[PDB]
Amino acid sequence: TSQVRQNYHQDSEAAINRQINLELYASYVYLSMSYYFDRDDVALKNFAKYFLHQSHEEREHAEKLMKLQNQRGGRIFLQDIQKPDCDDWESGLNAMECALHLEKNVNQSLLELHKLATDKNDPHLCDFIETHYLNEQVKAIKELGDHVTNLRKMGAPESGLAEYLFDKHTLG
Amino acid sequence: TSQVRQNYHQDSEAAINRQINLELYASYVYLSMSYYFDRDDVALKNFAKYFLHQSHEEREHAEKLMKLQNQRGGRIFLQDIQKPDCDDWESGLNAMECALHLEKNVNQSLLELHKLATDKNDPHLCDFIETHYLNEQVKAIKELGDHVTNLRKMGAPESGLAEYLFDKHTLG
Amino acid sequence: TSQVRQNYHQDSEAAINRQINLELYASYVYLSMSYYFDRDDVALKNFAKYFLHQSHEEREHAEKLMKLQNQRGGRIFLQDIQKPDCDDWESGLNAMECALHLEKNVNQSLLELHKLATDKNDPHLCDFIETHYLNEQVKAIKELGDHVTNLRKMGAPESGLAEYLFDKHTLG
Amino acid sequence: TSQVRQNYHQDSEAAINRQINLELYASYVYLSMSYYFDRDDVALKNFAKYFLHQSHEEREHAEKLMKLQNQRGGRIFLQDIQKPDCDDWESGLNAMECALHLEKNVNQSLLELHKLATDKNDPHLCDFIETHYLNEQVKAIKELGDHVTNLRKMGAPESGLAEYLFDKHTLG
Amino acid sequence: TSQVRQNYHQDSEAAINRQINLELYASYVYLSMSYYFDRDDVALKNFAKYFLHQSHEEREHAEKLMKLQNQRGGRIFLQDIQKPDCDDWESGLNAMECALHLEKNVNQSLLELHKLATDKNDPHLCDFIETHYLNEQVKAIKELGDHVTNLRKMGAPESGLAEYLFDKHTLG
Amino acid sequence: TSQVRQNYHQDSEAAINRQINLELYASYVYLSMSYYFDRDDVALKNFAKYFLHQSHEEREHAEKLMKLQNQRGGRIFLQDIQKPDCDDWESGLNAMECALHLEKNVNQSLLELHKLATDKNDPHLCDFIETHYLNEQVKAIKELGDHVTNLRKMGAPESGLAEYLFDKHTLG
Ligand SMILES: [Ca+2]
Ligand SMILES: [Ca+2]
Ligand SMILES: [Ca+2]
Ligand SMILES: [Ca+2]
Ligand SMILES: [Ca+2]
Ligand SMILES: [Ca+2]
Ligand SMILES: [Ca+2]
Ligand SMILES: [Ca+2]
Ligand SMILES: [Fe+3]
Ligand SMILES: [Fe+3]
Ligand SMILES: [Fe+3]
Ligand SMILES: [Fe+3]
Ligand SMILES: [Fe+3]
Ligand SMILES: [Fe+3]
Ligand SMILES: [Fe+3]
Ligand SMILES: [Fe+3]
Ligand SMILES: [Fe+3]
Ligand SMILES: [Fe+3]
Ligand SMILES: [Fe+3]
Ligand SMILES: [Fe+3]
Ligand SMILES: [Fe+3]
Ligand SMILES: [Fe+3]
Ligand SMILES: [Fe+3]
Ligand SMILES: [Fe+3]
Ligand SMILES: [Fe+3]
Ligand SMILES: [Fe+3]
Repeated sequence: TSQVRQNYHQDSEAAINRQINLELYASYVYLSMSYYFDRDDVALKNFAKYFLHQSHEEREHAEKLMKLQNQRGGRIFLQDIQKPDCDDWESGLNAMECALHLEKNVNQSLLELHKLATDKNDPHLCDFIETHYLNEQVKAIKELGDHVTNLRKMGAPESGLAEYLFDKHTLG
Repeated sequence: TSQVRQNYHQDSEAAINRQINLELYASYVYLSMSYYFDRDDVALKNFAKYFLHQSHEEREHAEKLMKLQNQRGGRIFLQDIQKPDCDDWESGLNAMECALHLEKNVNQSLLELHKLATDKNDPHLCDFIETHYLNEQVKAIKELGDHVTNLRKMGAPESGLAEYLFDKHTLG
Repeated sequence: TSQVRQNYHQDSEAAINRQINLELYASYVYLSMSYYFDRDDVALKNFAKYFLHQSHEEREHAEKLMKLQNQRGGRIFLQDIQKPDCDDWESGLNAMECALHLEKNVNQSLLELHKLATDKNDPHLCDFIETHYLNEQVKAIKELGDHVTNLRKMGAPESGLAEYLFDKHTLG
Repeated sequence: TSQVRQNYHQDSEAAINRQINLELYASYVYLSMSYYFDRDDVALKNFAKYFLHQSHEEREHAEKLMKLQNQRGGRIFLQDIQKPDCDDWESGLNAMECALHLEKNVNQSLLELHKLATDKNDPHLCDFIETHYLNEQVKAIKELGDHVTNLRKMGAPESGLAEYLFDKHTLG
Repeated sequence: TSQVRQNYHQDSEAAINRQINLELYASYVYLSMSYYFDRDDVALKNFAKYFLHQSHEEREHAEKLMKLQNQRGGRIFLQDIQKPDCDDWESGLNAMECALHLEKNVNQSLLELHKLATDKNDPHLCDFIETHYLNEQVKAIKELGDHVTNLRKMGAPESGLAEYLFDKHTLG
Repeated sequence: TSQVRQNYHQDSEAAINRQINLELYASYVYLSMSYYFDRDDVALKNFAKYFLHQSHEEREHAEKLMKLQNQRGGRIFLQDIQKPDCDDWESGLNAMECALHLEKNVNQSLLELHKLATDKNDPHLCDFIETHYLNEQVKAIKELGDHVTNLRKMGAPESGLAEYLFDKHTLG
């Protein structure tokens, strides 16, 4: 047992390790989406930048969980990072809809992590989740909802003009 | 024979002279396209700037081949610069499609030049082509593909609104 | 077939996709090594920074291959990123030795990629590999060899004083 | 007929198109002369710069005529650019003498263009020629005459010392 | 065998060691030429500076090959540096002609080195030669040809006025 | 006989020529030592810098003797530069000990040169040696003695920790 470990339940340590893999997976999903929009037959360069930025942020989220695991005296155990669900993401609106779905799934896992930390009376882990993850997830979900709404209202995905102008005026 | 000539095959010298004429021709094609978009009944001023810039670049490419010919001790032999295929380039999308076609033909000629230099064991000429021409061609072709894709998706060429907005937001 | 594809063999496209996964894996290995040295019972903070930097570089290498795949008109196909071989990397010297081994394996795969591009007469892909990958690999391998040599000569891994001072004076 | 066309005779439009080709040809002649002096067995680097600058200026003159053609509502029709008369220009003095001859021929064509515009009562085209072309031609011819005179008086072309010092002290 | 050595043939290692000695020899030749022009009965101070600069560059070329030898895990083996062919270099034109001859011999050895690296499928060594040596040699040979041409045309070596003015206006 | 020669004995001229070769040899020895410490299995980067700097200084010393030879109206006669005694210099302490030995041998030759100039009543050559060489040699020998002393006292060469820390704290 680690000389620094205090009030850190084995279930919490394992759930943090599962959260680490989920953030790496989400980073990988966003990376896949980014270079889809870099294709010569898709060619939405700000969609590609937007998702690449989201990819780097998710990987930063994963590294902060790895730091937290070591701060509390747990041990990081890494798993395979699963390849994303699709190779072809269809359209800008479809990608935005899949990102919304992904962020709500990450949010669900974070809420279950908070429930477990509360059940194990770990207020430091509760505050860690609240300070660095919960409002970031709410903000991301609201922003992705806004984007989906505007794209639908503009006439995406049938209107290629809509996705072109959204890429210019909202993501540029 | 020139006091500087070394490991420079007569076939290479002749192929460089053919490449010089092809770059001048491509410069001329882009010049023709540029002032088509300067017509009062076409009036896409950023299409005109885009192709004028491409015209000057191609002529710079030709001058660097002329410098290389003299660097290796060959002798420049110039030919007529053929007038371009069309006087009327139809639309922004059609011009972009003809430029893509032209750049792939220039790229094909450069690859045959690289094959010949490899067959004649001229590593200096091989590296010259690779450093200054091959990735520039790949970048140009990818960018022209992107442009063609966006214009088609926007509804060009029937939509004059699409070509107007592309001129503003991508080429401006 | 992509409007930009030219002189890009199907075998090359597939090998680039394999190289993309290998660089992501190496990024993951370095990430694992980094947070090993962040453990409270290891506590070599510059070893941790060194490997975290290597992790980010490898992921940049992967993204440049993804950009190249799209530049040539191939299609990125992603695979699972395998979890690294070890969870516990033993010591600073052992980690450096595993990194040396990993970089030589990445280098071997890059050389086989160059052989294939030469066999398919793809000079653009040959120069891409040479310009961005081959000398970077040689430099990394030489630097990791230097580090392994100094650590061994200092008396690592039995001397914890050696790894402490190496962390301060070479990696700090 | 173009919505902007006014007081622009069909003969003027055709003569402008002929002037456009003559300026492109003169640009090509100067380009050929420039890289002659870049040869390792000629090696007069300021002669080469002088003629390269003249080459770029002539091409700017051609582009301003293309702009004028569109400003008046005519239609540009391009022709082949004929390869220059010589491949080998003999000496610095001989090149200067051929440039003088070429500029006087361009000047003659411009004066016939002015006569035609006067005969067709096109004062805008008359002033265009006078403002941008006539005094530029007179200045170029006077400067080329000066150069020919100094080179002859110095003992060119038999004196290679004369052409060396002229390149240094007048063109450098 | 070195822990860093990979894909580095014994023949390549030996040829690099021969190239190292050839660059040191050329550095020595240029050093000898430099101080010839520093003699009170020769007294061409810019000829002396020009060749001293070339001497330092060649020694930098030798040191970069020594660095490359260690980067690839070969072992440097040094040989005597032979004294140059002449003690008395006759005239500025004669020295320039001997330098041209020397640079073409160095270039020949570099091309044979590139052939060997290609025959041993060492793309890293091929690119090393191309990036740092081949175009530098072509540039040096072209510049020395230019100098020889101007000196001959000026009337060197019988005209001591020509070598005086070349020293002032080209090398000063 | 040179128009500038005055009070310059033939024996002095010959001894200066021998001193020129000895300084070039010492420059070569230091160059060899430098890249020994650049080896991946030695890897003392400040030892390598220290000896490379000493290499450049010795070559500057040789060039100042060549300038002096011409200043006095003697004639430089160059000899082969002998390859250094060892290819493998064993350790940092062994290299420092060989450098000390080499500098004392160079110093001995300089003192014999001063004796000869005194015997030939050449006060200008006596002062040249004293101003530029004698105290530089004494300083170099004292500094190399200091280094040898510290390395021995630290436990070099058996202690690889000592050579590592000396490289960091004294030569870095
Ligand atoms: Ca799967
Ligand atoms: Ca025709
Ligand atoms: Ca596994
Ligand atoms: Ca290359
Ligand atoms: Ca003809
Ligand atoms: Ca007027
Ligand atoms: Ca000899
Ligand atoms: Ca010997
Ligand atoms: Fe997240
Ligand atoms: Fe899987
Ligand atoms: Fe998020
Ligand atoms: Fe081009
Ligand atoms: Fe024709
Ligand atoms: Fe191009
Ligand atoms: Fe990598
Ligand atoms: Fe697995
Ligand atoms: Fe690497
Ligand atoms: Fe003109
Ligand atoms: Fe013709
Ligand atoms: Fe003019
Ligand atoms: Fe060299
Ligand atoms: Fe000898
Ligand atoms: Fe050189
Ligand atoms: Fe010395
Ligand atoms: Fe010997
Ligand atoms: Fe010294």
